[PDB]
Amino acid sequence: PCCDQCACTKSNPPQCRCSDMRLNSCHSACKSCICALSYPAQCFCVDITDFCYEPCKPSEDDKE
Amino acid sequence: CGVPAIQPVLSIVNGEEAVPGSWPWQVSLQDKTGFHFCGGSLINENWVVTAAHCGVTTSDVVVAGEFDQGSSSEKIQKLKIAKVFKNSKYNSLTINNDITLLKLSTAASFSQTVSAVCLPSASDDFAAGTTCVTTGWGLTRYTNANTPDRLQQASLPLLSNTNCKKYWGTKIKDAMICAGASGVSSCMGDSGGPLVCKKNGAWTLVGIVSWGSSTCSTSTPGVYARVTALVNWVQQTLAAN
Repeated sequence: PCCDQCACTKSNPPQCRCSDMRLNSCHSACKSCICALSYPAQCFCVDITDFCYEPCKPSEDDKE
Repeated sequence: CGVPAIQPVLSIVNGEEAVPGSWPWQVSLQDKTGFHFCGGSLINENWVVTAAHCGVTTSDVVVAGEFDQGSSSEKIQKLKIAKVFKNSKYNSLTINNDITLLKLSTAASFSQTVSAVCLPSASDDFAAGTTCVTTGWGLTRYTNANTPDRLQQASLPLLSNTNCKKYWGTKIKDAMICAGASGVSSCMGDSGGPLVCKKNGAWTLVGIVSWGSSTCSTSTPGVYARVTALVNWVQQTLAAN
């Protein structure tokens, strides 16, 4: 499970939702998932876990 | 507007088929391949209102007068889209102000199966608990791989935003109205279509199917773009165009 793109509200622990949109459904880890009911659905996790998850897109900053 | 030539009979998940043609403002938004991805509502001969997140372009087609998308006997109007007016204040991360207007390149011919839903005034009040109706060709069951050929309908109650926030909290904005959680749910492919309540004999567009349960749970409400909060922009868009 990952998140490229969180955003956080004025607390600390900062309440960070993941903003990532996935078509059709959310990844298995998400515990509350909403969708804009087009077809294919446009789906978001509204969970509050983190602190932001793992980025999805690999790192790219070690070779040089 | 709002008075179907074929009267709807009321006894989408756990809905029922519509009386054919009984919702003559319901349109289907279909891509180049003829694939239904979203619904919409005719507000007059030249304009369709729908959801901003549906992503409609002029490559898409407005199909009017359909009931059975698997039947070839209905006189359906396949209408090109001249221009797309996606509300600039649609926030895609919040799904707020979720509305888009479609200006038809050529006018729909109104008939007993094709006509307009009424728009409300920015100040009409649709009380929490009114029984309204939503319609569409979205999934009849969350795991289904295809959408029903025949237009479905469902009766459902409106919710105050405050009660709706008990389900969804700060995701609920003022440009949203909630309905359902009462044994029915709108579902994939319903986005863009109508939520209508029957004002003084006429059905009036109160919501636009917007978002909800990733599983179309019948125990949590659907969310609709609140037409009341966006109809001035709608009327001014038409006035200027």
